Amino acid sequence: WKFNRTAFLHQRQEILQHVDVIKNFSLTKNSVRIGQLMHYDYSSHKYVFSISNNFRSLLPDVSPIMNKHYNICAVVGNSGILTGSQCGQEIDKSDFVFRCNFAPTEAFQRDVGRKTNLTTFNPSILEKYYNNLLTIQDRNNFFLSLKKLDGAILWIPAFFFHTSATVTRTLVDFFVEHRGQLKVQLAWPGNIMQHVNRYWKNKHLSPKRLSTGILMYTLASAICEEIHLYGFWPFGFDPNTREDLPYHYYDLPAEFQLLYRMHGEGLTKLTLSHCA
Amino acid sequence: KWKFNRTAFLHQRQEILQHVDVIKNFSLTKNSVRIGQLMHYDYSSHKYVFSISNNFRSLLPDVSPIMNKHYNICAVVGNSGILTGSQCGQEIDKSDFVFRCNFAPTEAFQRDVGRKTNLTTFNPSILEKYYNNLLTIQDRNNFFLSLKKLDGAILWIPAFFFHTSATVTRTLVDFFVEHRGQLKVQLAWPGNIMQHVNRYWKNKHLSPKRLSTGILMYTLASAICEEIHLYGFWPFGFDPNTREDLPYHYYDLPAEFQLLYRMHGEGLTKLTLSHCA
Ligand SMILES: *[C@@H]1O[C@H](CO)[C@@H](O[C@@H]2O[C@H](CO)[C@@H](O[C@@H]3O[C@H](CO[C@H]4O[C@H](CO)[C@@H](O)[C@H](O)[C@@H]4O)[C@@H](O)[C@H](O)[C@@H]3O)[C@H](O)[C@H]2NC(C)=O)[C@H](O)[C@H]1NC(C)=O
Ligand SMILES: *[C@@H]1O[C@H](CO[C@@H]2O[C@@H](C)[C@@H](O)[C@@H](O)[C@@H]2O)[C@@H](O[C@@H]2O[C@H](CO)[C@@H](O[C@@H]3O[C@H](CO)[C@@H](O)[C@H](O)[C@@H]3O)[C@H](O)[C@H]2NC(C)=O)[C@H](O)[C@H]1NC(C)=O
Ligand SMILES: *[C@@H]1O[C@H](CO)[C@@H](O[C@@H]2O[C@H](CO)[C@@H](O)[C@H](O)[C@H]2NC(C)=O)[C@H](O)[C@H]1NC(C)=O
Ligand SMILES: *[C@@H]1O[C@H](CO)[C@@H](O[C@@H]2O[C@H](CO)[C@@H](O)[C@H](O)[C@H]2NC(C)=O)[C@H](O)[C@H]1NC(C)=O
Ligand SMILES: *[C@@H]1O[C@H](CO)[C@@H](O[C@@H]2O[C@H](CO)[C@@H](O)[C@H](O)[C@H]2NC(C)=O)[C@H](O)[C@H]1NC(C)=O
Ligand SMILES: *[C@@H]1O[C@H](CO)[C@@H](O[C@@H]2O[C@H](CO)[C@@H](O)[C@H](O)[C@H]2NC(C)=O)[C@H](O)[C@H]1NC(C)=O
Ligand SMILES: *[C@@H]1O[C@H](CO)[C@@H](O[C@@H]2O[C@H](CO)[C@@H](O)[C@H](O)[C@H]2NC(C)=O)[C@H](O)[C@H]1NC(C)=O
Ligand SMILES: *[C@@H]1O[C@H](CO)[C@@H](O)[C@H](O)[C@H]1NC(C)=O
Repeated sequence: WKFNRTAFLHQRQEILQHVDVIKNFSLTKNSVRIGQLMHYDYSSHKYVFSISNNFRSLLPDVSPIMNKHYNICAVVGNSGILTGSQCGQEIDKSDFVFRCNFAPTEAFQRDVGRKTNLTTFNPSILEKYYNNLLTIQDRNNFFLSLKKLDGAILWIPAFFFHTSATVTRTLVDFFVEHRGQLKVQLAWPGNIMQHVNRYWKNKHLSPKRLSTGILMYTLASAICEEIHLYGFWPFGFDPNTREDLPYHYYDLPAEFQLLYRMHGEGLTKLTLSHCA
Repeated sequence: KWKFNRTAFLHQRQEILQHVDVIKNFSLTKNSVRIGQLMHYDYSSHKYVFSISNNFRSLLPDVSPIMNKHYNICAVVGNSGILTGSQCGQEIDKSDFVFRCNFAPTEAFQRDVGRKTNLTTFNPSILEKYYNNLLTIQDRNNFFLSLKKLDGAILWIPAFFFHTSATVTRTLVDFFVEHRGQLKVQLAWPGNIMQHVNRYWKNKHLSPKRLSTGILMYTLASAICEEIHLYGFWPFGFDPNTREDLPYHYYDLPAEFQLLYRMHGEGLTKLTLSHCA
């Protein structure tokens, strides 16, 4: 695989033509009004969410990625293809590492690495893994997870699904209460998937719901000189051994075809094999 | 026929108020909680908590809404189907002060239940069941319109009875902060009070792991009413005079009712189980 820097910078210019990535990355204090009604990107337009004093107080003053430039970025998905890959060292060598859905690293360091600079957080994760922060034990566990992220950006898409509404109110309340006690940088994208989906429409990727991986590649494109993908592999067998794989390392086929095409054209390095 | 025994009632009142500080228990107040304080739920495992936000606290009253209030005749109106066809409306509205349970509707049922409302209770689960969690403009407007019709009534919201109220409390709180100043409704939010209430009534032979909103209502009423009349308390699905079937609720626990019937017997209160004059 050889990196084609000119093709990549060209892809970047095309992306930024269709998506104002720095702006789209997160709402800012002055980009919303108290009382404003947000709609949900992937839900009926009739669903709304009112912006409280408190939600707004949790937004950044300027985009967390304004004037940031990193040389090598790793974007790490959650496929089982990472299990036994020993990609840990190669991933941690990167200048900036994106991860998906609050994925765990402590017990998987050798394969996925421990360095984290941005991680995505669907608010449904409170419900599934932290019991809606209903007990002291859960509130402490959540606090502790967030402390381990140090100064990483936590990218919370609250306005994708209307089913994230009630949990958004629990998160917001938790973050206000613990204001000043965490170095984690919150980022809250608004209604951005129409604009993101337009760029990728012209590259014949269609689907109902664009994946977090393609979305990550899109952000990464604005701030990384060179993107390497790890853990993107939708199928439940290994591509070299053909032995079975766990669906996720810690236990869509249209998207992956596209990334493999891009790997072919030297835009990015998709890694599907053991590292060391 | 029923005769009011005023001396027996005033005796019951003095006994209640000796064991329950009703005026205090009625609602938390701004200065009675701290931002960050963890509330527990009276009828749930002690492990469940709710943190008091800036916003929750801003919605509490500065003093108890029933401090130094005294009414002559109080009606306490439950929701049993026994009210259907009863024409109790006029007798209920004649009262000086009317308590109602669980945001019960009156517009379509005036002749039987009355229209006058001075306090109504509100389990926050009602947002999920009838207002779709305030998720749409239509639901937010419907809720706003219901609250506007209560004018200056107290809305008594027991947020800390069941842990399953937690998420919907956060939706209410947010709704009320957003609409601050636009409603004359007087919010009241009782804290952890059922230990103290249930202990007075333990010695009167009523046990349960959940006390009923009606007994709770009688307890509050006792602190501010000279004479209490109960309407719509009747747990069974048949009429006591005709024996024909009844809807469970007029708008569609047996231990508690036994107790209220005993009290009716002793002239403390008038339980009404029949058509009104
Ligand atoms: C609802 O009304 C209640 C009165 O019916 C309020 O209860 C009072 O609340 C205060 C503040 O929490 C308590 O003050 C404490 O007093 C005890 C004294 O020991 C007592 O132990 C039990 C009480 O259950 C009993 O044996 C005697 O009352 C004893 O005197 C101290 O340990 C504390 O430091 C503190 O000063 C009152 O004791 C308490 N009264 C009763 C009868 O329990 C209650 O706070 C109200 N709740 C709300 C939300 O308004
Ligand atoms: C940004 O990163 C690029 C590319 O870095 C390369 O690939 C990464 C994924 C990692 O594996 C890196 O370890 C690896 O360097 C950097 O460009 C590279 O710079 C180095 C010099 O530091 C170049 O190597 C030299 O080449 C000359 C002539 O061929 C030799 O005489 C030298 O001894 C030495 O080997 C290399 O050509 C160049 N690589 C590419 C693909 O262009 C870049 O330095 C870095 N920038 C910053 C500011 O960090
Ligand atoms: C995401 O960026 C898009 C694209 O730049 C923004 O869409 C523009 O919004 C402006 C308002 O400032 C419109 O007048 C432009 O016509 C839009 N341009 C395009 C190409 O659609 C959008 O505001 C951004 N969304 C967020 C949440 O930041
Ligand atoms: C990207 O994230 C990692 C956190 O995982 C940052 O690396 C840490 O930097 C601190 C502060 O100097 C060190 O004390 C830690 O030992 C580093 N941890 C690891 C795991 O390497 C890194 O600095 C961040 N980089 C950028 C550009 O934000
Ligand atoms: C009203 O109720 C009171 C209290 O229950 C009655 O007064 C008691 O009457 C009994 C006789 O059955 C006496 O032995 C008690 O000493 C009285 N109690 C007190 C505290 O004085 C009263 O009789 C009732 N009135 C009516 C009309 O039934
Ligand atoms: C409290 O209300 C009662 C009930 O209406 C009042 O006493 C009654 O007064 C009416 C008419 O004024 C009479 O027809 C009843 O026969 C009375 N009943 C009894 C048992 O005395 C009482 O005066 C009211 N007190 C107030 C307004 O202070
Ligand atoms: C109890 O509630 C009713 C409202 O349900 C109050 O009665 C209203 O009072 C206003 C202003 O005094 C009148 O203009 C309305 O016509 C009355 N409505 C009804 C239905 O009677 C009553 O004042 C309240 N009682 C209190 C606070 O003691
Ligand atoms: C990528 O670089 C090659 C040289 O490797 C160049 O000729 C080509 O035009 C670039 N872009 C595309 C789209 O192939």
